Amino acid sequence: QSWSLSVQTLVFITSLTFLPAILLMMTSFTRIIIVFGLLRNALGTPSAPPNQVLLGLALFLTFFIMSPVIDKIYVDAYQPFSEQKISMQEALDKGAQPLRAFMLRQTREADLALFARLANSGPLQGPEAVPMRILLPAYVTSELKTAFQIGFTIFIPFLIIDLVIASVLMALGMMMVPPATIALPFKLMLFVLVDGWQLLMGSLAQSF
Amino acid sequence: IGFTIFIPFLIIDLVIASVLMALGMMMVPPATIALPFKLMLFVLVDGWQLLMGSLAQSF
Amino acid sequence: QSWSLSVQTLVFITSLTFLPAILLMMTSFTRIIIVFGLLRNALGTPSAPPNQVLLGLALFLTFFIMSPVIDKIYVDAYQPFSEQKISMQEALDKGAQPLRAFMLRQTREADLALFARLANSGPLQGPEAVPMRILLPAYVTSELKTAFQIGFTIFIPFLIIDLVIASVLMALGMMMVPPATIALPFKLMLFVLVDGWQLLMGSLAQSFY
Amino acid sequence: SWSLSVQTLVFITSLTFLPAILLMMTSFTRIIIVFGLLRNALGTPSAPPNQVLLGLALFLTFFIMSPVIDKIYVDAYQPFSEQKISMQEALDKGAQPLRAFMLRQTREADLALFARLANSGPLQGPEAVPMRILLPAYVTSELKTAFQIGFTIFIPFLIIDLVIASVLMALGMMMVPPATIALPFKLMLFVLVDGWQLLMGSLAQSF
Amino acid sequence: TVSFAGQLHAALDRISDRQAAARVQAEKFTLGEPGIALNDVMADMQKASVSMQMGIQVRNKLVAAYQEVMSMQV
Amino acid sequence: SFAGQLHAALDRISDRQAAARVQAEKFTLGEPGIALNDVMADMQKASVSMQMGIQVRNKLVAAYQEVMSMQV
Amino acid sequence: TVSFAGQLHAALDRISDRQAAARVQAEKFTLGEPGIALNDVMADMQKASVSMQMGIQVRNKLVAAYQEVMSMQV
Amino acid sequence: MTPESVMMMGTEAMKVALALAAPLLLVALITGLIISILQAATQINEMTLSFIPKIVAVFIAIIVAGPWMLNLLLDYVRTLFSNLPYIIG
Amino acid sequence: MTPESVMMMGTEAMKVALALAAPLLLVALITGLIISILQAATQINEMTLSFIPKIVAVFIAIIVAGPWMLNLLLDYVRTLFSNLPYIIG
Amino acid sequence: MTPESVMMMGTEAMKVALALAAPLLLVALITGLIISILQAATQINEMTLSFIPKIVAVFIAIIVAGPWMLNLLLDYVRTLFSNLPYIIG
Repeated sequence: QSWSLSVQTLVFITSLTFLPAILLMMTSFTRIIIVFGLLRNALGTPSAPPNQVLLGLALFLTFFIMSPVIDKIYVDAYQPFSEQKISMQEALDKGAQPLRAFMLRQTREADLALFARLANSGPLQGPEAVPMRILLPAYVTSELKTAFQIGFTIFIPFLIIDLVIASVLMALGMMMVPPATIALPFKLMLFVLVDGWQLLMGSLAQSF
Repeated sequence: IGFTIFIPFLIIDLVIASVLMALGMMMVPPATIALPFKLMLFVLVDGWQLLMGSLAQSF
Repeated sequence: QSWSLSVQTLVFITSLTFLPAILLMMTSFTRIIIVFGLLRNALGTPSAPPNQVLLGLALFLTFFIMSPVIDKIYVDAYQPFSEQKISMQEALDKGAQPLRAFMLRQTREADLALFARLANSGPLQGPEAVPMRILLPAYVTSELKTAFQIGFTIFIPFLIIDLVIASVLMALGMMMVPPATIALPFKLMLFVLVDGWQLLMGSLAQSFY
Repeated sequence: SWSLSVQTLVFITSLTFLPAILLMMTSFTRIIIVFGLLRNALGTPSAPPNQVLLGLALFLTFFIMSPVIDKIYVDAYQPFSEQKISMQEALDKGAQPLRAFMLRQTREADLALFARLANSGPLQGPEAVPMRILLPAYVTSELKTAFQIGFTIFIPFLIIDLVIASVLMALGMMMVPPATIALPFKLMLFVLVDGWQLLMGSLAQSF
Repeated sequence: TVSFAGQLHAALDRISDRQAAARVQAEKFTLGEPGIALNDVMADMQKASVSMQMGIQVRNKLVAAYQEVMSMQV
Repeated sequence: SFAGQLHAALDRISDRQAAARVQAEKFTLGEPGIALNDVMADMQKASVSMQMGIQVRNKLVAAYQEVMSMQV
Repeated sequence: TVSFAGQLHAALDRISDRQAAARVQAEKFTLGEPGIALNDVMADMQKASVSMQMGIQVRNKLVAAYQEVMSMQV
Repeated sequence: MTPESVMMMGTEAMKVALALAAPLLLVALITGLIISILQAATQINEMTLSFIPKIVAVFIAIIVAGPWMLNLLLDYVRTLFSNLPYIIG
Repeated sequence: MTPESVMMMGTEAMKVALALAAPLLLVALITGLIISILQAATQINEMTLSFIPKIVAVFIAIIVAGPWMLNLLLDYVRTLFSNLPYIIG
Repeated sequence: MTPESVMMMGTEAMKVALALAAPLLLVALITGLIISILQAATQINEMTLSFIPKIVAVFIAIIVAGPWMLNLLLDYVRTLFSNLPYIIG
């Protein structure tokens, strides 16, 4: 039943091709990236942190968050395969389980029901048997919703600052003074004082 | 489908701009204040799930 | 123990692709360009000097800042490599240490502690034993925070000018006059007379020390 | 003289940095910043297209580099054919006029700062400034010069705007925005005095 | 704590070790060593070539993935 | 510094090419003491060095373009 | 209930069984087991190579198509 | 579609918008008018008097009526998305 | 989350906003009203004279109360980002 | 094809734009002028109470004349696209 070596390396290279899709749709990369983009938009600085810096930060945060899952895959699936204890098929099947559990932990039952009803799947007893083709889109949708929730919540203190400065300027009669120019330095000061970067990364990690 | 998906966000934009300018603060950018409320509307309606349901039921 | 020539060439060419990533996350560049991205906002001209001019100026400033680190790497690690007294693995191990020290001195302790806790690392005896996986993102975080601090401080005199001009315009009954267009030339005056560019670059270079 | 294939490789590689040469080594940054500030002065941020301003700055740069191009042609283009000097002695000889021009247009303070940024103590003479110290100093000097020229351009338009607002206020109007009234007067002043040709003449005189 | 850098270093070391073993065996066979046969030398060289080709292809796929991920607009 | 190291590398590659070309030229005339296998090995080594230089140039140019395309 | 991953798995497994059968037949012929002919051994080896090359080409086409679909600007 | 299958939908949408924005605009106008009349009665010469009453009135109106407007908007958007598959035909 | 949770979050948000603004808005309003009443009583017909004192008053407020409005806001923000992993659901 | 045809194309197009925008702009202008003259008569001056009825009037304008605009613009676009292959050069 064990695949021949040439078939094994063909599978390995073809799977390595799909790496960005796995990173985006199976890990926590998408939510962190969306929150970072929304935060950058929220400070009034559309291009202050370069895209590469934020992408690297999101990659490192994703690696740290997914370290337990990778450790489980190594210990349970990859290590026996590397010692020739188990074949590639059963190794992949065993490695699917920890990632599947992690994705189920961070999905919403309503989206799972939507995709199950849409795919005309029969009744499924418990979370033990849910196909990956059903779980992946539901997990992606749940990640999108959670990222938007976090971004909308983050948008609040800067809105408070903008409103208070606009009101202070308006009550002085300064009718033609735009509030963005005065608000941007104070947005930067607010984000600096609360130790914003490390606090936001810690909050993103804690939510996973 | 797209031009009617656009409708609620235009409603939110117009309402926020009208309230802001009628109150007096006409120098603020309405879109900046409106974006968090657009996200709030999208997440409280379950915009993604309902949008997938509508797209599937369009067939 | 030494790698084969084919493997050495493969590793060298592969690591050549990470040059922008290394420059952004390991050198001074991140703090510089970001500040520029804010300075052009403070002056009231988003156009400002063109983007490429600012990027190249940041690159030259970064090279001048890392000249000591580059020299130490060249002396300690790359020189035995060229003179055949070291392998590629040992060169990679040895040359990173001065750069690790440079990154650590500008790294805030709170961010480093956060990334340790988040990696579940064991008790690190001393700075010297900090893993690079923990030092890199913490350095980037501290770099962003410091750049934002510098930018907010820079935003001050132009705010002073805008407030003074707006108060003068409103005290005369000239309420319908937008003060941004009036205050922009005075911001340019302030940046010219005080020699804003040279002062800012000197301040950045001294800040890294 | 080294290999022809290596010469081709180096030539095509150096062709890539042409925008870098145009921006950092020539004056193109100065004219482009002056044009941007002048456009900001008239109150219309999209009246002449960015393409047209870039091309006008390019033509101005070509003229104002024409003497340096001629010196390059005399010192490098011609003797490379007669083979009295070639490859090394010449590329550097041809770059020497650029060094003279950039020394002329660079302030002493920027050069001093960038020298003390490179620990170059024995830099005593002024014709042996290395390119690494000369280039960013020249760029900073160009930025300062362009900002000064932009402020000088700003002065008359600011005066016109202030005068229009003052007459509006004195005439009894307290709600009319002065920008709408002052824009056509700004244009008629700019055209009537023929601002553009004198501006280019001063820029050419500004070296 | 499994690290990807450690795995990449281990794979590179394995490729280098196989290549070095094949090279050493070929050098010894050229020098007239008795206990080494030509078929083994050629087979070991071919296996080392296959391993290094696999390493090159994995590097290419990894570089493509990295350049795709780092080209985002965040 | 860095430009000096690049210049030294280019000089070494071109010296490789020149030595290989001169050896092949001398062997073409029938000069004694130059063997065909040495000529072919030197030609292949020069080609390998030149390809390495080309690849390094490509990576450096790509890195420069990626750096210069950032949004400040 | 048709899953494309299922069909890909089936085709990959079929290629694997063909390769394994050819390998075992060559193994047995080498050990001198009566009843195995050299011509059939070579024919089955060539059929295994043809099946593997067909799998390679199908994978190449699918990967190319996926990369062209996945790189469009939305 | 049809001009009507579009005009009716736009009319319903802008009816929703008008219902959403009516309380805030109404209280703002009422407060501004009251402060202005009080100012004219005492012949006080000032333009910035009404802004703070405006802001507190709008703030209090938002606090009082937030659940109602939010629920109305959420329900309207939900029915719009549910009816979307039948809008195309 | 439920809409009600969003309303509560916005409630504490605009409560903090009002607490921030009132130390400044109240003093600006008081100064403007006092100057306008004096002007109406003295028939000194000029609006722009009310503008100069207000700034000083506003500035006075800051230098007397800038720390507090700086601190309280932070005590909110540090809470909000710390409640981020518990609002989702 | 002739420049006379082109310039006629621009004129008729932009007169269509004028017809589309004239009711809304004129309604807003009339409402603003009426509110301004009422303010002058009553000696009331706040710059915000003129903004309130303008929105309501302009929004009613779409209720009343909206179908006419939608029918005019569609007819213009339909005729332009139908006559496109006869003004080709």
